[PDB]
Amino acid sequence: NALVDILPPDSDSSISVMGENEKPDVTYADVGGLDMQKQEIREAVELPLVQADLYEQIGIDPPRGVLLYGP
Amino acid sequence: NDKVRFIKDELRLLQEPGSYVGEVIKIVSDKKVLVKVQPEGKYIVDVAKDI
Amino acid sequence: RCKLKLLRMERIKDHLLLEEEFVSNSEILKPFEKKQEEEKKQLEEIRGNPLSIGTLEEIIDDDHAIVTSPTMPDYYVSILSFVDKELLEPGCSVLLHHKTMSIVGVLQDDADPMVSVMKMDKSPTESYSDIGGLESQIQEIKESVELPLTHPELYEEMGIKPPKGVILYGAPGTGKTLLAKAVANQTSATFLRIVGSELIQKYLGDGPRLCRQIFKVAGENAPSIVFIDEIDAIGTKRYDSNSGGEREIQRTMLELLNQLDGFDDRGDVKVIMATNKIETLDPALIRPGRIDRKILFENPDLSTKKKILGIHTSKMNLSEDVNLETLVTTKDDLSGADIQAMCTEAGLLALRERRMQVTAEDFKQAKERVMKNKVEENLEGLYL
Amino acid sequence: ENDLKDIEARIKEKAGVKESDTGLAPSHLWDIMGDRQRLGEEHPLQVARCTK
Ligand SMILES: Nc1ncnc2c1ncn2[C@@H]1O[C@H](COP(=O)(O)OP(=O)(O)OP(=O)(O)O)[C@@H](O)[C@H]1O
Ligand SMILES: [Mg+2]
Repeated sequence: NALVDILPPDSDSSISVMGENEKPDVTYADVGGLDMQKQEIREAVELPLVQADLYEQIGIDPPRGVLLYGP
Repeated sequence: NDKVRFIKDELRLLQEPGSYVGEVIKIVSDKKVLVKVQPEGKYIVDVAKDI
Repeated sequence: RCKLKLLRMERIKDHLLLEEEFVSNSEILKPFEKKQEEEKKQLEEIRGNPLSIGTLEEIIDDDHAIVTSPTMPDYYVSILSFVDKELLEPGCSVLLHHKTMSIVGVLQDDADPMVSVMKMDKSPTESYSDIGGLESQIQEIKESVELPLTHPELYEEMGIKPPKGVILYGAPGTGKTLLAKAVANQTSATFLRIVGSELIQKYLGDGPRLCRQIFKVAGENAPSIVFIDEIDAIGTKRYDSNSGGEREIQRTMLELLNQLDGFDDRGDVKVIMATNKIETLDPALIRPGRIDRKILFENPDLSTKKKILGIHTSKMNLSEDVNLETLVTTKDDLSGADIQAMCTEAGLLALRERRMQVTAEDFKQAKERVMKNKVEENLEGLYL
Repeated sequence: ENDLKDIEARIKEKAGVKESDTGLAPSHLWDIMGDRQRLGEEHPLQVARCTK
């Protein structure tokens, strides 16, 4: 009962990635309408992945979590 | 020498039986303390000199 | 003023008391006497080092018990039996020995998150006759609540059962809630206080279980006073309708009948109930023969508010411009919480100018703001 | 007034808080039958229940 080694973050996963060992199955073409909401989901997801710093340079508060609600 | 000998005494620390974080519900003036171990239950047990 | 003399005398004897205690404990609480040295040798022989906690389910009459530990494993324990076999009982927390589990002893005195709610977290700092005025029917609450504790003598002359219980009712502003806490000051009996919106829970069946507790605690103190604040709040309040509803209300009333008296025959609990809705209750508690005298209080009249206002303005710095009797004159049979509110707002106007003297203007302008709350809490204004 | 407030807490702290424990004066010897219950296995029992 002592700390004898440390483990990397990568190892000791709940389950390994599905996005650089598999590829999502549904594309954006299989979505029809909700075009107003499509302008928003590329604001919510896509822009913080390619570069977070666009927001910083404006100085506008980032979006954090994504809530999807609906019936 | 400093480097090689720190390892051997440190073995004692590594080969210790258990630790167990507790919290004092209350003292007793019988020079024991009521301690609730957090994963486990309650034990009334004697103290050391530091405290 | 010149209450100095008191503070000195009390403080001085406390200083000596602290001294005596400290010195008494150290080196002249002799651990060198044979009655202390020989006692601990053979006490520790069976008393631990770690003393595994149990919870006592049941005893067996052979000097044994069956414990269930909070840790897990049950044990069929014996009893060292210098803690007096007939002195412990289910629900107690027990000291077991760490070689083989024997009841070394028994802890007494517990606390729960359910008696945390009851117990007092203050001691009143406003004592009696800060409810002064309306004092002509304070004689049926100082001769059935205070007195049998103060003199059992007078109730020996008549013999039979003493007075138990009072219910206070009237319009609000007759001081009921603090009156309960002020007769408690005098008697020096354990004063529990429980609000009646905590006897309504958003879960079902566990309501009666909370209420059943409250009087068992109280009888354990040989004298207690239990104040239920707003016992009209168990007959108007509900959460959701699938774990509250009529049923939750209904059960708790029935429970409180057994607690007030029923079969139990517990110790002395004086009960104080303040209510003003006295028709949402069982017709088995508001009968005389349980709650003996019922007390009515009426709005304070012209002469009574003269009594009330000298209570509140003694804390104020009065000017010679201040006329107390004209503040009384205008109102017609209205609440004594109003008088308390006008004095608070008078010190707020005095603070608005920044001056810790309270002037006549502040009372006389605050009066009208108070009266605007009666004459536009009903937007009809002058009756139509 | 404030000296009074300070000294009550001091008296309380120095007296100490303790946990009451039951006794028995007609037991001045309890390790005439305490020693038998102690130190070997004669046994305190893991309680069970017959299911079949
Ligand atoms: N008749 C009165 N005389 C003096 N003070 C009063 C009177 N009525 C109420 N008060 C004061 O009002 C404050 C709160 O009153 P309390 O809560 O004790 O009364 P209540 O009658 O139960 O109802 P409410 O709180 O609705 O007025 C306290 O400062 C109390 O001293
Ligand atoms: Mg009220």
